[PDB]
Amino acid sequence: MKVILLEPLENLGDVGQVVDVKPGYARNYLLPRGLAVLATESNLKALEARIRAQAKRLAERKAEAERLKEILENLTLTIPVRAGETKIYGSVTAKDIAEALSRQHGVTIDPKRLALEKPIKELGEYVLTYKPHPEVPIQLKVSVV
Amino acid sequence: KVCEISGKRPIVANSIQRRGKAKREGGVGKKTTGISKRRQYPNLQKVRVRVAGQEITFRVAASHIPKVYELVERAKGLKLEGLSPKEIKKELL
Amino acid sequence: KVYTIDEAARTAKFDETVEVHAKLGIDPRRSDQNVRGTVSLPHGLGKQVRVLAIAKGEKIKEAEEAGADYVGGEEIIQKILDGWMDFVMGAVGSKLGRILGPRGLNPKAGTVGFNIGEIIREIKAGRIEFRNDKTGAIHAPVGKASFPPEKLADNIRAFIRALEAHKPEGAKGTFLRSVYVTTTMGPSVR
RNA sequence: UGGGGUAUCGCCAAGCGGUAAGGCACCGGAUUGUGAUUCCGGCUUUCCGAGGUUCGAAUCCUCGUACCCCAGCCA
RNA sequence: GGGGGGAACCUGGGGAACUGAAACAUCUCAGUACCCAGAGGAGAGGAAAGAGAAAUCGACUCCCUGAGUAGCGGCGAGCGA
RNA sequence: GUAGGGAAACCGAGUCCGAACAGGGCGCGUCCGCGGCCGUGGACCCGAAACCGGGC
RNA sequence: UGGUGUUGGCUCUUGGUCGCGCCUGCGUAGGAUAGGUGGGAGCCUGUGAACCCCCGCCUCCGGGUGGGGGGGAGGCGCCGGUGAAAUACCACCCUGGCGCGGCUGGGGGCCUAACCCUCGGAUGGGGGGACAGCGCUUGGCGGGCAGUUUGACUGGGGCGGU
RNA sequence: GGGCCUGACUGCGAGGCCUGCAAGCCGAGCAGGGGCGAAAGCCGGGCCUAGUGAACCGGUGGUCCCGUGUGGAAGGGCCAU
Ligand SMILES: [Mg+2]
Ligand SMILES: [Mg+2]
Ligand SMILES: [Mg+2]
Ligand SMILES: [Mg+2]
Ligand SMILES: [Mg+2]
Ligand SMILES: [Mg+2]
Ligand SMILES: [Mg+2]
Ligand SMILES: [Mg+2]
Ligand SMILES: [Mg+2]
Ligand SMILES: [Mg+2]
Ligand SMILES: [Mg+2]
Ligand SMILES: [Mg+2]
Ligand SMILES: [Mg+2]
Ligand SMILES: [Mg+2]
Ligand SMILES: [Mg+2]
Ligand SMILES: [Mg+2]
Ligand SMILES: [Mg+2]
Ligand SMILES: [Mg+2]
Ligand SMILES: [Mg+2]
Ligand SMILES: [Mg+2]
Ligand SMILES: [Mg+2]
Ligand SMILES: [Mg+2]
Ligand SMILES: [Mg+2]
Ligand SMILES: [Mg+2]
Ligand SMILES: [Mg+2]
Ligand SMILES: [Mg+2]
Ligand SMILES: [Mg+2]
Ligand SMILES: [Mg+2]
Ligand SMILES: [Mg+2]
Ligand SMILES: [Mg+2]
Ligand SMILES: [Mg+2]
Ligand SMILES: [Mg+2]
Ligand SMILES: [Mg+2]
Ligand SMILES: [Mg+2]
Ligand SMILES: [Mg+2]
Ligand SMILES: [Mg+2]
Ligand SMILES: [Mg+2]
Ligand SMILES: [Mg+2]
Ligand SMILES: [Mg+2]
Ligand SMILES: [Mg+2]
Repeated sequence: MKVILLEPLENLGDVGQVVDVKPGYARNYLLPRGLAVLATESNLKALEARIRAQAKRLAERKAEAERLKEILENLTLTIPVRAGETKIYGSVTAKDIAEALSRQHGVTIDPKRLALEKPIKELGEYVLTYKPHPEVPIQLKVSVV
Repeated sequence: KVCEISGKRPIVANSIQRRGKAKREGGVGKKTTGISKRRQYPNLQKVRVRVAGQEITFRVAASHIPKVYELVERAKGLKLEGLSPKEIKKELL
Repeated sequence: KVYTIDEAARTAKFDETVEVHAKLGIDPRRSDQNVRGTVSLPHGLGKQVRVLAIAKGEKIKEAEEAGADYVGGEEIIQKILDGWMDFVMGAVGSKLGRILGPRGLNPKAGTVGFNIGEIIREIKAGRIEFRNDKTGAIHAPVGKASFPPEKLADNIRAFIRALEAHKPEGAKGTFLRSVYVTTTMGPSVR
């Protein structure tokens, strides 16, 4: 008997997948124990829902990333730092960079998964990254004056 | 007794007592030693089923058993309640 | 596959190793089977045919060039048969069961020849190109096949050994065959 | 009515494609008060019998015969 | 809205035996008597997943004929489109 | 009812069995009324011992 | 009482079938353990071989196969000979065999969640547990009940005889 | 007692014995294909009267036959047993 699973199962399964088992198992173990559900016509075209109501939701995050990687994986910025030769006195914690972008160019930053590690503090140019899936390794110049 | 879904119930029937060799084989014909009435039952069974918040069971034949677990479905979009298992089952078509 | 893909004949000493091996209804009840004498083979593939014209020592003059090469007589009977190191065939017609030289003393001696007034004719053939292979209690079939050099013109046993389907006295299914020896063995219907 | 099983030395009976194995039966011989049980040796061979298979077949296929079982009907 | 009742008629759910066969078990009597239920002035059934051989017909119901035909049958008694 | 033989297909005063063109086997009303007898039905009239159903 | 339904998980466990893969077959002569039959005069080694050692299984105690290491360019058939059958190696297929495999089966353990028993009233906890129970189906034991049969003649009826 | 044979026939049957019915029985001859005899002829089992069983139900051979729309089947019928 065809039935749609939920919380996966050793022996057979994985949310969504559809394997079939003897009426018994079904009706007396899976269906009452909320394990899996009937594979009706009903909840059939319905699994289509979450199969695409997530497949096309995930494609959004993937599509707001790669769509800010061809418009922001190529920008390098220029930082208004102050010091003199070697070290500064103001590293540049993420946010800083962001206030030098969210407002210096116009880009809301998520000041953490940006690839910046221990605060900078020294003149020169750098590269970082971002995002969880296809990222966006964006450089950045630390200046003077 | 009589299934509650399909409505099956005991039918009556005779049991034939033949003897002899069918003429489809050896031949000579085939005789009948004894008849007599008796009844065939519907293989009904019990089917307890959660639903709403109660239990409610069923006098259904293994034949229309699926149909039971099939109602519990089409009623998920219903307002079945009140301490009425007796009424739950009722409106459960 | 497709038909008789001779191509499978694709590797050593001149390709004349391909066979026709099959299998069928084991010697049922009383009767059985036995291929025919000198199955022509619509190719011929000039093989070393030894039509030993057991004639009266005269059909060695036109039996040497009409469908063979060398020939003997009633001398391989009791002069070259006395010793087992000097001795096919075609028995004397009429009333002469030549069962005094070839019978038992385990080879060829089943079908004879035709041309009492000369060991040939005015269109000499049907005596030099093939042979047979009777019924081996267990594994029957096993027939002679052709050689590499021809396309839709090499499969000469697909028509020959094939239609030889003229022994079916009363048995079962005669399938399970293929072709080739000193090589491999493919799979093609019939 | 189908389909099995056999019948081989004298009694019952082992039983592979290359060969006839045993006990018992009787006979000779040793021992025996006497007497079973002993202990050796044999004793007996168209293996039902007619075809074909095979280089040959008791031992394997067809066929015919006798009897043994199973199962099965009986106007 | 029901429950209860109504001469006979109706339909559905169950359902004998004497008897017949010149005894008796298939068979017959009989789906009758009779138990129960439902309906109504009637009930039933009714618009083809049909009939059956006609290049056909064209709900159902009921009467006459079809015909004691076809067939059924310890092919008996006898049952019957 | 004017057609009958034949298991039948089938032919026809014929026909069936038959190798036969021997034989032989089978080959010409209805509708009412009245009466006798017969069939199915309780079938001249009373009479069992009993069997079955549902009730008391 | 078999089968099937209500009946579900898990592991072990053997069959029977077909696939395929590797072995398998020791009369007397023959280099010996030769399965039939067909092709066949040339193949196998760097697509790393003869003696050797380790190691598994078969045994007709001689003989057989696969895996690995050493090693390094040889082997084996036509031949011949013998025998009814000859030969490498390439097939197709018999007798029995195992090995993974499809499809089916037979049993054995253990589980809970059907079902059943039950527990100061329980959406539960305990116990049995895939068995029992009940439906359909199969064959049987069955005067406990049920329908009926148990002939005629006949110096009365039975008994005897016909 | 011996030699050749198989009439221990197929088609049929005028005419009668018997006789409640059904059965039982005898039969000359004609046609077909035969046997023995030279021929006339004879032969459709047995010197002779006992050696047996209606129908129903089936089975095996045959065969012209029927064949559920038509073709073919299944299943029937007829002859034989
Ligand atoms: Mg009957
Ligand atoms: Mg079902
Ligand atoms: Mg003394
Ligand atoms: Mg017996
Ligand atoms: Mg009312
Ligand atoms: Mg009322
Ligand atoms: Mg009724
Ligand atoms: Mg009665
Ligand atoms: Mg009576
Ligand atoms: Mg009636
Ligand atoms: Mg009736
Ligand atoms: Mg009216
Ligand atoms: Mg009305
Ligand atoms: Mg209506
Ligand atoms: Mg019809
Ligand atoms: Mg019209
Ligand atoms: Mg209409
Ligand atoms: Mg009768
Ligand atoms: Mg009736
Ligand atoms: Mg030796
Ligand atoms: Mg020798
Ligand atoms: Mg347990
Ligand atoms: Mg439990
Ligand atoms: Mg409980
Ligand atoms: Mg059970
Ligand atoms: Mg009694
Ligand atoms: Mg009665
Ligand atoms: Mg009575
Ligand atoms: Mg009397
Ligand atoms: Mg008496
Ligand atoms: Mg005489
Ligand atoms: Mg008379
Ligand atoms: Mg006469
Ligand atoms: Mg004469
Ligand atoms: Mg004469
Ligand atoms: Mg006489
Ligand atoms: Mg009849
Ligand atoms: Mg018949
Ligand atoms: Mg029809
Ligand atoms: Mg038809």
